[PDB]
Amino acid sequence: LRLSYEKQDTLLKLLILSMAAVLSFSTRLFAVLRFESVIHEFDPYFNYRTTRFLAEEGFYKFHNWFDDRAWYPLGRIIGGTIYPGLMITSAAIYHVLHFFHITIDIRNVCVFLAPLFSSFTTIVTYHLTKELKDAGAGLLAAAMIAVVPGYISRSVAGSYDNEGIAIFCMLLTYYMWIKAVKTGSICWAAKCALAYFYMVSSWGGYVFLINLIPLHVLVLMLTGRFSHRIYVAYCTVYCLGTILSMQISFVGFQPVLSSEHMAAFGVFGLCQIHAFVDYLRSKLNPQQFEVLFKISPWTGRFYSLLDPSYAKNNIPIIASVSEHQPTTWSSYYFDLQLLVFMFPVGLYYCFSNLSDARIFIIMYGVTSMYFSAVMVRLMLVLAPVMCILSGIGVSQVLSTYMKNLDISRKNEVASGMILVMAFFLITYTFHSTWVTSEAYSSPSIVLSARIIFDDFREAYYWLRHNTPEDAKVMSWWDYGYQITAMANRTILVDNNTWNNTHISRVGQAMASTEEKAYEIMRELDVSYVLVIFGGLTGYSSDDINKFLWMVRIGGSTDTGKHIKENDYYTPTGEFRVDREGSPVLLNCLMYKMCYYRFGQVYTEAKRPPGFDRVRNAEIGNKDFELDVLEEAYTTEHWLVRIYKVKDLDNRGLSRT
Amino acid sequence: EFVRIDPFVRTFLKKKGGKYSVQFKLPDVYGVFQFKVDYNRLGYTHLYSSTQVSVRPLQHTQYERFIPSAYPYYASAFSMMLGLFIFSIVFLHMKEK
Amino acid sequence: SVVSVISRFLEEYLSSTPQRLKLLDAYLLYILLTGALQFGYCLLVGTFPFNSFLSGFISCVGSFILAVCLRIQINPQNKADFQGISPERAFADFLFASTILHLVVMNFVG
Amino acid sequence: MITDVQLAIFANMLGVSLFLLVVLYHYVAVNNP
Amino acid sequence: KRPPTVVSNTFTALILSPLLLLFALWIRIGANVSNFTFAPSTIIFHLGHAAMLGLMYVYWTQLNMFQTLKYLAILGSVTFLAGNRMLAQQAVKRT
Amino acid sequence: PSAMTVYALVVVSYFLITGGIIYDVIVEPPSVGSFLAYRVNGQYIMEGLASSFLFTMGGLGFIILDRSNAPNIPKLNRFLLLFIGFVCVLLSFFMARVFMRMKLPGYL
Amino acid sequence: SMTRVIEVSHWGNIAVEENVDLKHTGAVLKGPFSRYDYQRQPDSGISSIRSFKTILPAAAQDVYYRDEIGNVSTSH
Ligand SMILES: *[C@@H]1O[C@H](CO)[C@@H](O[C@@H]2O[C@H](CO)[C@@H](O[C@@H]3O[C@H](CO[C@H]4O[C@H](CO[C@H]5O[C@H](CO)[C@@H](O)[C@H](O)[C@@H]5O)[C@@H](O)[C@H](O[C@H]5O[C@H](CO)[C@@H](O)[C@H](O)[C@@H]5O)[C@@H]4O)[C@@H](O)[C@H](O[C@H]4O[C@H](CO)[C@@H](O)[C@H](O)[C@@H]4O[C@H]4O[C@H](CO)[C@@H](O)[C@H](O)[C@@H]4O)[C@@H]3O)[C@H](O)[C@H]2NC(C)=O)[C@H](O)[C@H]1NC(C)=O
Ligand SMILES: CCCCCCCCCCCCCC(=O)O[C@H](COC(=O)CCCCCCCCCC)COP(=O)(O)OCC[N+](C)(C)C
Ligand SMILES: CCCCCCCCCCCCCC(=O)O[C@H](COC(=O)CCCCCCCCCC)COP(=O)(O)OCC[N+](C)(C)C
Ligand SMILES: CCCCCCCCCCCCCC(=O)O[C@H](COC(=O)CCCCCCCCCC)COP(=O)(O)OCC[N+](C)(C)C
Ligand SMILES: C[C@H]1CC[C@]2(OC1)O[C@H]1[C@H](O)[C@@H]3[C@H]4CC[C@@H]5C[C@H](O[C@H]6O[C@@H](CO)[C@H](O)[C@@H](O)[C@@H]6O)[C@@H](O)C[C@@]5(C)[C@@H]4CC[C@@]3(C)[C@@H]1[C@H]2C
Ligand SMILES: C[C@H]1CC[C@]2(OC1)O[C@H]1[C@H](O)[C@@H]3[C@H]4CC[C@@H]5C[C@H](O[C@H]6O[C@@H](CO)[C@H](O)[C@@H](O)[C@@H]6O)[C@@H](O)C[C@@]5(C)[C@@H]4CC[C@@]3(C)[C@@H]1[C@H]2C
Ligand SMILES: [Mg+2]
Repeated sequence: LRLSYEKQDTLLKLLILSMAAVLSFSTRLFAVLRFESVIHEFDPYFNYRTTRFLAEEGFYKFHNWFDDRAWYPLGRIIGGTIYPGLMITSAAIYHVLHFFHITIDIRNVCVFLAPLFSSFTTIVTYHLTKELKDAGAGLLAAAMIAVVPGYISRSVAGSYDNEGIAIFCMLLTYYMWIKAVKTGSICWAAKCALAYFYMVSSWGGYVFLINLIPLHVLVLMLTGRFSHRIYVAYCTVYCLGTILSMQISFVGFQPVLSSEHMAAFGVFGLCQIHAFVDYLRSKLNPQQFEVLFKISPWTGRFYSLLDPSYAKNNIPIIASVSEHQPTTWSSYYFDLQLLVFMFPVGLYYCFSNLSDARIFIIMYGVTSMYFSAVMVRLMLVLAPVMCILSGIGVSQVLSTYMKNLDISRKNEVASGMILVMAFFLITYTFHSTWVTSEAYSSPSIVLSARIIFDDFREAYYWLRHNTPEDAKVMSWWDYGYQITAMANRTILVDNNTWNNTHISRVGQAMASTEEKAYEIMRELDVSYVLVIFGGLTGYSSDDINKFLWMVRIGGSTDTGKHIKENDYYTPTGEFRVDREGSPVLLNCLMYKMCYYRFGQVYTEAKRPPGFDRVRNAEIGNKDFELDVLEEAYTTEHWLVRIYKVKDLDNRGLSRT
Repeated sequence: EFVRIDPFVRTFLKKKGGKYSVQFKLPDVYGVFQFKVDYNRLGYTHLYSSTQVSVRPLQHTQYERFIPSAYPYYASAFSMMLGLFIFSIVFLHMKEK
Repeated sequence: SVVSVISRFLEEYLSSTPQRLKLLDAYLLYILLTGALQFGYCLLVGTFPFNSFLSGFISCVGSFILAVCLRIQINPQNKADFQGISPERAFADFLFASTILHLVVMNFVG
Repeated sequence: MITDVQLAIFANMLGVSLFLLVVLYHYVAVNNP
Repeated sequence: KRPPTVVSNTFTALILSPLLLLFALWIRIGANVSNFTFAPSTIIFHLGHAAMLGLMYVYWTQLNMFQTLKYLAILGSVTFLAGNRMLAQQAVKRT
Repeated sequence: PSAMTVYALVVVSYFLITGGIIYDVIVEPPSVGSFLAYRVNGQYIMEGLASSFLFTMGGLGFIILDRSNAPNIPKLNRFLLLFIGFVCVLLSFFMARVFMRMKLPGYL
Repeated sequence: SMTRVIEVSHWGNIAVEENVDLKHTGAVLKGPFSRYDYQRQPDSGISSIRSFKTILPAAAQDVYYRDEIGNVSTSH
């Protein structure tokens, strides 16, 4: 049998795209295959609870929703404090899957939403790259973005975070904008406006997006390639995007008042002026023409990206997070193995044949690369551009060398180059698979040791079933959503960090002596206190290595003038938990906690009894008594300790 | 005492029909709050009672609408719509001169 | 001192413009005038209902921009910059974008 | 269920086949009528 | 603080005025509706468009967004069909 | 600039940026240690300079070879050009792989 | 309160799942609880419970023992 050229071409494209989507979805689920399917890293538990609310209460009750189970002393309005796109997507998929009886719980939909959107991203990338050049580059870019390790790290099965869907939204908006620049039509600009609105609601990076379209338009102006198509497209996108972005509740009046959305307004005014001047330069003769010839500043989480010194030197709550440091070349290579070796070739092809849409992709690449160099968390937005460009690069080489072959209609150098390129591609596939398997898939609720000890879940379950219905527990901001999702009790601080005075209050309570801290706890009406210890299990990320950050945050706001972080070190400036430790550290409330009855438990073979694995030291105070606290519970490996705050002394005694 | 962390409101309870009932308006500040009664009198049993009450701020169906001070704006948009319609009847069906 | 050039340009504009384009320019002047009066009122009394001011104002700006884009696409001097955007398709896109904008403006005003 | 050592082998085989098929497509695209 | 009602009413009348100005300018040009011929597709299109705008007004007072979006979906589909037919006829007559 | 000077600036910028310059500035590392033995995200100045050099040289080899394909070129010089390109690319790739293996044990 | 749900399917097999709320009634606990004393002193903790065994009908094939919050890895 024989087939037409069109039939075989279509079959090849279809088969390649199907295999790429299946691989994208398949590669994402490694963690689900290992440990039981549960939402992890305790950032998405908030999103998960929110999604459940939207799935069992409706939208109108969700739009105006007041949560009294978090930040107890204050009030938290969840209906207008977060971008709602992810919850809406999950609830819509859930209702569609329930109309046709395919009944699936909300948790399974939340767990497997990110792989599905990662599968959609492949098709979107293919179409985007097809707009740039020959479809072959599109297939290559789709296949490469399928297996890229950074994107697979920030979106794994069981990780219900907003970045996953966000990337797909951003790529859709970029495709619509490229199609509007190439086509020059109002319809495509309106589609781009709607896509941009969706993107605004889904992620906090919409600001980023609205500072790349205007910059590109401005870059195009300088070059002199400005035409009516770009004017029409950008202006139509601007008006509708501004308005649609307004009505997201959390945003409010941010776009017209704030300073992150001023580049767009400036470029819009410049575009109007330029178009009118160009129109006036045609109706009048050259001699006549020559004769004629309260606002908010940068918020700060965006400013630190421009100036990478402010957040680390001034604000002790933004730099406290782990993945806020600059990225090294080793990390760059680990995330992308062969993509880095192809970025320059893609940039060269773009710079060699300048078009009206190439300039935009070049600008995207450059700016995104800088932002990836100034932060680890923004490596994500770098993976999508790279693939595209890398695809182009690789594709071009193939198309250059598969024409020199004699069989196609010295010559063997081209065959050698084809073999070399195939080797590069297969080794990139193997690298991506290994990096996905052995590094990126991991749970944060369970400590993998094969023996696993889930002390966190056990403590949360006890706290859920054996406390009064109104018991209030206070912990660090890290374990904020996790308690409410699993322990299901009223908490004091949370992982939002929108009121630094409250977190400073809790830090003061955790970093002072028992008298002052008991006063604080009585004032805030707290009942149980949950502190992670991890001294027996050897857990590096315990609630004692964060004590220094507690002190720094607490001794900052107008009441911790007596905290004086330089009072918890040794005379020479060390931080030891042994006898040589500071006499105020060994009497801190945090030290009385998570060391009660820990003085006489053997934890090693050739080591003294009162030994701490994580600090490799010997407790300074072996025996002490808690005057204001009872031990309510302690897990099996002493990983989580819950203490019940005591009452006032009945006979009115001191009880220091 | 109507208290959040420190008393926002503090009133007397008028004796009426065997019950101590007071009628008052909740403050502007939202959050969770606590009704509190404290009766410490010399020689009398100290009694203390606190009930917890959450105060929703507002709903989007309860904002004030049809403000007179915004009669201009409410008008303007509608005129625009009307304008568009007339355009869509004249721009299409017009005979050139 | 700069009135003769204005007289010349105004005279010329009329000759090189058809009926539909003159009609459209009249509509565009109406939009601009309504927006200017609204903004002047806002500068006179202030903004207590800020969202209503934004809604009513950007309705004017959006209708102005859609009118300008329709005018650009219709004018046959640019027939070489679109290549497939026929006048009827241009009017269709105008109606679609206008419906979206008016819906969002209504959903934003008080 | 499905052991990992199976999922990894499946992903490796699928990816290698995918890239080889994409390379083939480039040959087919260069030689058009 | 809020302005007196007299000022707001004055500005509302002033905002109504530009429409009158537009109409005067249009009759100065001489624009006519002579090409309209009462063809069924054109009449259906204009009726559906007017109904869509009236629905847009009604949504502001009573209907919520889901109901209004549903009604708009239906009316916009109808107006789209009528408009496709009418624009095809117009393109034929133009050439 | 004629779209070539800008490309040269972008190449220089890319090399320098992939050298972890921001890392060096924000967190001052000593020039040569004593490759971090167990810390993936760890950047000495010398190792980073060397690696970013490898990346840029690989891109240069690709463009240098890709250009070689142009017609009406003398064969004696084109053979040498092709040799340089193949050498640069293969060395860059194999080196970078070896470096990452040495820095992060257990690789693959 | 134990809820027993028995779903029958003519294609293959029948799957039974039961939710169990269970409570230790007598002699409620007063004072502090200490993991240390519980471990390093076998006397203390007499009235408490640690484990209990269920008997299944010898044809059970897919047992899972899930909680309301996730899997539980403590069973034999
Ligand atoms: C999601 O949740 C589910 C459900 O919770 C999780 O599944 C669970 O996973 C655990 C894994 O830890 C499984 O555990 C297994 O239980 C069996 C059964 O053991 C019982 O019977 C033994 C029988 O003993 C006989 O012989 C002795 C004399 O030797 C007699 O005295 C007896 O009377 C019997 O005749 C008995 O010995 C066991 O005793 C244990 O428990 C008591 C407490 O009651 C202790 O005091 C004892 O000291 C002892 O610990 C018990 O009563 C075990 O056989 C399994 O052991 C295998 O694995 C061990 C390591 O985990 C290993 O040490 C064993 O030697 C044994 O090894 C087998 O397999 C290896 C390969 O895997 C081989 O190399 C090896 O040769 C041998 O063949 C294990 O302990 C649960 O059954 C399982 N639950 C369910 C419902 O399926 C699931 O994991 C979760 N998912 C996650 C976490 O992702
Ligand atoms: C666009 C509009 C339509 C949208 C469609 C949305 C598609 C959603 C795809 C997700 C399907 C969920 C499947 C699933 O839940 O599997 C998981 C874990 O079990 C597994 O091993 C599954 C891992 C891989 C299965 C992936 C198949 C998904 C195919 C979808 C096309 C089960 O978790 P558990 O909660 O442990 O279920 C076990 C409970 N028993 C009592 C039954 C034992
Ligand atoms: C499949 C996944 C698609 C994801 C799309 C993402 C959408 C993000 C939603 C953001 C929510 C913003 C809140 C909002 O829009 O306001 C709601 C109006 O409530 C709504 O109508 C919500 C429906 C939003 C759908 C709008 C089209 C979105 C298309 C994006 C591709 C007010 O509803 P109402 O209570 O009806 O207010 C009208 C009252 N008036 C008297 C003023 C008329
Ligand atoms: C903190 C992060 C900051 C991010 C900064 C973003 C950097 C953007 C990277 C550069 C973008 C390249 C754009 C580009 O390709 O323009 C080139 C070369 O021509 C020029 O571009 C010269 C103008 C230089 C302006 C470059 C962008 C500046 C924008 C600042 C607002 C076009 O060359 P031309 O010669 O102008 O036009 C082609 C004519 N030929 C005959 C030569 C063919
Ligand atoms: C919930 C899921 C829904 C599906 C999806 O994920 C999320 O979300 C989809 C988007 O809507 C994408 C489409 C946008 C419109 C775009 C139009 C092009 O049509 C051209 O057709 C030519 C011949 O007539 C004309 O000449 C040209 O002018 C005209 O542009 C078409 O090629 C590509 C297409 C359809 C995009 C493909 C990928 C889609 C479907 C995305 C999926 C991944
Ligand atoms: C796509 C569109 C989006 C919207 C927009 O273009 C692009 O971008 C908007 C800007 O954000 C502009 C506002 C800035 C702040 C400025 C404060 C004034 O406050 C005055 O308050 C009086 C009370 O008495 C005093 O008398 C005065 O002195 C004092 O200046 C206010 O009147 C005007 C206001 C709000 C600007 C109006 C135009 C806006 C909305 C611009 C639009 C054109
Ligand atoms: Mg986040």
